[PDB]
Amino acid sequence: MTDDDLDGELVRLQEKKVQLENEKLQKLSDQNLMDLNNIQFNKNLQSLKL
Amino acid sequence: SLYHHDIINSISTCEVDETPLLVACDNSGLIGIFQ
Amino acid sequence: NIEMAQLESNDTINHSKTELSLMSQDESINDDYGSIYSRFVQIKDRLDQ
Amino acid sequence: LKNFGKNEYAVRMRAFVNEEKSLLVALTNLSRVIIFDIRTLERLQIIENSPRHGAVSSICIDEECCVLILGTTRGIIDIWDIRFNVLIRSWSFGDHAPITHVEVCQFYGKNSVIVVGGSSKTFLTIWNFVKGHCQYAFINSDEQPSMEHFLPIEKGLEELNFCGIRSLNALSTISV
Amino acid sequence: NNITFCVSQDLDVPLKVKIKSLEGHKPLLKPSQKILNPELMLIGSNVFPSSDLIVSLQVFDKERNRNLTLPIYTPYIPFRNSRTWDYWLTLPIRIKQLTFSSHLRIILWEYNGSKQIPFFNLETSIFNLKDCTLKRGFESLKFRYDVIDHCEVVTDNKDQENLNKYFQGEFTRLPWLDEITISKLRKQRENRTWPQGTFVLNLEFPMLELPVVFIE
Repeated sequence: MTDDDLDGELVRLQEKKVQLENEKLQKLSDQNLMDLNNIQFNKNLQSLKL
Repeated sequence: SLYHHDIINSISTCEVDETPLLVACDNSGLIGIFQ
Repeated sequence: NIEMAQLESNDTINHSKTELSLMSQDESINDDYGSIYSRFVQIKDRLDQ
Repeated sequence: LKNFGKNEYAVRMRAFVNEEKSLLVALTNLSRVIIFDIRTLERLQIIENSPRHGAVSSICIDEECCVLILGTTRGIIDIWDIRFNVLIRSWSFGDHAPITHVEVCQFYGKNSVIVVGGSSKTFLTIWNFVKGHCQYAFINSDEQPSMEHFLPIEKGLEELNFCGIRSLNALSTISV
Repeated sequence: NNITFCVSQDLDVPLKVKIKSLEGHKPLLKPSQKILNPELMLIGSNVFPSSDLIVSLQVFDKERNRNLTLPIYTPYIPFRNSRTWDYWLTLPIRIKQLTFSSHLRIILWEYNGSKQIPFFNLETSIFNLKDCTLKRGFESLKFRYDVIDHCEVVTDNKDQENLNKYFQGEFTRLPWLDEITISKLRKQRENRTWPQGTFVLNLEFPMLELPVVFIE
């Protein structure tokens, strides 16, 4: 009977671990956007240099 | 170095049906053509 | 338990790597220099104009 | 394009008309591939590049137009088959920097693709898709590059941290 | 193989079905045997037999609740290997003979214990509402004790794999990358679900051509 609660806690742990994935995606989106913006800023800076 | 132009943001190749040529648009909002 | 510790370690690794790799603070220098260069350009170019 | 609901701006757009049928394809603000049917002005399908690749570094269409060729801001090259609606392959090479542009050359055929990006010194890297190697690499330099460095990068993973270049020689335009 | 639309009397011979995969419930030994548990003193009390899942196929007629087709059953390998067969089987009723009104049915008979072997039940439709028999194509199903059926999502993806068999416009490099799509269909094994009182099975019956059906 003691195994059951452990199983349930394992499931809750699975969901809690399943949230961090979407969290991580939402995170990395900002990194990608930062990369693109960095590229644009680089090009713009080159143009300013011209 | 007489020619003065900014970086080229866009370029396109074309044919005039007589002689071929290229067009270009820079980052300064200027366009030019070379045949 | 090793999986829970691996979860905490995963969140820790993700946050630490994300904070260390790009803090976005490095772009502020190039932004300031770019702004100053923009002022110098907007001044000198119009003046020469 | 504001009807997506997330209010995304169109990044790059490439349209094509086959004697069979005509359509268009575009990249979202989140760099998501969306092919809208030119006939019905409606969305046929929606493809999304993995977030591990950063953003979309370019846009190109296959000769049969059943496949999409897209670069990555992470400095990776990704060709995907729209037929089975999946990602065919993911490639990388050189200094592993951002890819300027990607396109399918004429004389090189559909079996080879031309991609500007990757290694710094290399101006344009042309690699044959099936061959998995770069046939012709045009580079600006006074010396020949390294063979081990020019070799195709595969085993590498998403763990790579993005390293670009802020130099004025980076951004450019090309038409072939 | 070629796809084409061919009506009942126009179509010639009898149907056949290849059957392959399933979905492990994980509630018992992987063969769905005995309902394993630490409480097994009760399993001795309940006299729970270890059942090795096998299958049987016969068609419910027309939804007129008559009986037409033949029950048929195959041999036994591990159902703890999840019994992946892709094994073909058939019966003696042609497509010309086949009434557009007709329905498939299946009963999974395991092998359990003394005078004991299990029984599970399912049913489905033969042809399309578009008259194409299962679109002469691959599919996947789900069934409970009663009043349950099949859907298409990942089975819709598998149905697109059947659209590869259904001859959408295709090329030779696309075929090599369809070997790479053998690698992709290999990657499709990642599927996961944990329902109960119901189960899933992967069953492909892709033919060459799209049937059609009518009266004689």
